[PDB]
Formats: sequence, C-alpha cells, structure tokens
Amino acid sequence: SMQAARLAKALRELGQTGWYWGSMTVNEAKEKLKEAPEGTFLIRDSSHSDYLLTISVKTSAGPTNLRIEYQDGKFRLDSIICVKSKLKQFDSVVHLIDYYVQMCKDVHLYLTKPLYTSAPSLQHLCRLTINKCTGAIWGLPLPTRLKDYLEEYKFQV
Amino acid sequence: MDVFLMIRRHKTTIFTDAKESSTVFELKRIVEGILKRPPDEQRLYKDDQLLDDGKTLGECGFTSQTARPQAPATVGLAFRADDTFEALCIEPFSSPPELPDVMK
Amino acid sequence: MYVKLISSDGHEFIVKREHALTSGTIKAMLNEVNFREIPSHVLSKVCMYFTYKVRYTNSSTEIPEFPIAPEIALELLMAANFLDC
Ligand SMILES: C=CCc1cc(CNC(=O)[C@H](Cc2ccc(OP(=O)(O)O)cc2)NC(=O)Cc2ccc(F)cc2)ccc1F
Repeated sequence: SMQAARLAKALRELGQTGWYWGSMTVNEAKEKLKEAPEGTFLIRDSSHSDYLLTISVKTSAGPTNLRIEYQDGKFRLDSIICVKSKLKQFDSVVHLIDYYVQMCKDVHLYLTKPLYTSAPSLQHLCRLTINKCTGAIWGLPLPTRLKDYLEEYKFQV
Repeated sequence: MDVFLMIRRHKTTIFTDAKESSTVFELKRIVEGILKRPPDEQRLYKDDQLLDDGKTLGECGFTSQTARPQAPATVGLAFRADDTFEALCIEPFSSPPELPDVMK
Repeated sequence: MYVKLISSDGHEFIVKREHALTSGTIKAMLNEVNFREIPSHVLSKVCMYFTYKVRYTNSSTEIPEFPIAPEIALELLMAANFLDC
C-alpha cells in the first residue's frame, strides 16, 4: 500500500514549510542556491518518476541534489546511492529533513537553513520558535486549539 | 535603499520607512503628518545623539543593513514643551513573563 | 494612510494601514484599535511582522529570518492566532 492518507498528511506538512518549491527544475534550483551559504537547502519535485521529491542543497563545490523516495508509506533518501540497510525511514518528509538538519548540528549530506519561497504566517514562525525550545506541547500554557495547531507541524525547520 | 524605523516618544511608536538618502528634516515631515507637530517642534535622536536636520539618515548612521523590516532601527523623538524641548524619554515595552521551565 | 494599534499596557503603535491589513482580524475590523489582551512586548513584534510580511511577499529578495525570542513566543503565537496573520 502507498498509504495515501499518510501521504496526504505528509504533503500537507510540506505545504506548510514555506520552503517547498513545487515544479522547480534542477537548473532553477542551482541558480537559486549558487551563492547561498553552505548547507542552504530547499525541497522541490523530482524530474524522475521513481522519486517523489528532491533536496537541493549548496555544498562547498556548488549546488547538489539528493532524491527522496516514497515507498510503502515511508520516505527515505535515495536507496540507489545510499546503503538501503543504513537508511532511516520516515512517515513524514518534513520530519526526514528535520532529522538530518538536527543531526548536522551535532558526497556527504550537510543541511543548515531552508531557502523560503514566501514569508510564513506569524503563527507558523511562532510554532517554529516554540518547537526549537521544546517538544512538550502537551504541557504548555496554551489553549487546546493552539496545542492542536502546534501538533500539526512539530518540526524545528 | 530602504531603512525601516521605529520613531519613539513616551508610549508612542511610529513604524515607518525611508531611504538612506532622505534627510532628518524629511523624517520630521513624516512625523508632522502623523502627530501634527511641525518639524521645528521636534528633536530626533539616534541613541543620545541629537540629529541635524540637514543630514541624511545614512549620514546619521541608519543603514539598510541594520534597519531591516524585521528589526527596525529606533529614532528617539522629543517635542517642544513651552519655551524649550522636553527631555528625550522613551518608555520601555512591557517585560515578558518567565519562560516555562521546559523551554529554558 | 496610518492606523493606531494600542496594546493592553497603553503603548500606541502607529503603522501603515496597508501593513496592518496583513492581519485579517484588523482588516475585518476596518482608525484606532485597542487590544485589551496583547501587551506591548508582543504587539511591537506583531508590527515588525507586518513590515516584514509586506516587504517579503512576492519579492525577488531572499527572505531573511524573522527573529522571535523564546520568552515572547507563546504570547506572540496567541496574538498572531487572534489576529489571523
Ligand atoms: C546520503 C546521500 C549522499 C549524497 C549524494 C549526492 C549525490 N547526488 C547526485 O549524484 C545528483 C544526482 C541528481 C541530479 C539531479 C536531480 O534533480 P531531479 O530529481 O529533478 O532529476 C536529483 C539528483 N547529482 C547532482 O546534483 C549534480 C548536479 C548539480 C547541479 C545541477 F544543476 C545538475 C546536476 C548528493 C548529496 C548527498 F548528500
């Protein structure tokens, strides 16, 4: 099963990032990232039908690209170049990105900050700031409907 | 070349923008249209430095790079009181409550 | 041209009307608005958000980071939700 209900939730989260560039081509991503700081990244659609999404990221040697596959309800990095045995699988593609961003805080994958396609809502910027401080949404002095809002996007990027 | 500002007197904060090339006097004209006091009844400040009407905001040290829309630079404003100017007085914003322990 | 947004502790923020229309809640309201539950350390940041949102929508400029201190983030979230921005 492709688990389309899970896929739709994942693509909704992706729509909330403000750093998903949709049908952007590899050349357009290169031009956007050519002068960005090392680790600057975005996600966009892949030209390749075996892949759902592509990470474009500035390396020291110039922009590079890394595909993401979605199989059996799981996202993971391209298993043709990654050792499929050492590949973590995710229910969420924003979670996938956030995991690798945070692991970098601790060709190699090095991700720092996203290139935004548009300025997010102030509510979302607050959500990001809160998520960078804690994951314990359940105990924050917020009304329930704002806790539900935070729960819809738990990520730090 | 845009500079983004907070013009502050007492408990009043004007959010506005201008160019590095515009003058202190032209800022006072913006203030005049909002607060209805003429330029010669205004003094403008960067920190404790009184600003000369004839100088550009860039000449006073307000730069695009450091007066951004998400972090505007503050210009202090004092008005005429009787035969003199009031002392510059900008009243602070309220202070945030203590952070919940889990986000410290 | 300008509107006046007043915090709970009595600070007056005079902002471009077009920028304040960033908030659906202010926009539905509309020249003076009193926010009985938003204190000035929150509302000042809201106003900076308006300037930032207008400047960086439909622009060709790289979008910079919007700084939010952790100590205001919970109140700022509540205000932004109330303001629909
Ligand atoms: C754990 C993982 C390790 C990892 C491995 C890699 C390997 N990466 C590639 O060998 C990709 C292959 C690709 C190319 C295009 C593409 O875009 P699309 O999906 O749209 O076809 C998707 C993938 N080579 C390029 O990027 C070269 C390039 C650059 C700029 C440009 F203008 C055109 C091409 C990258 C980072 C890593 F951390």
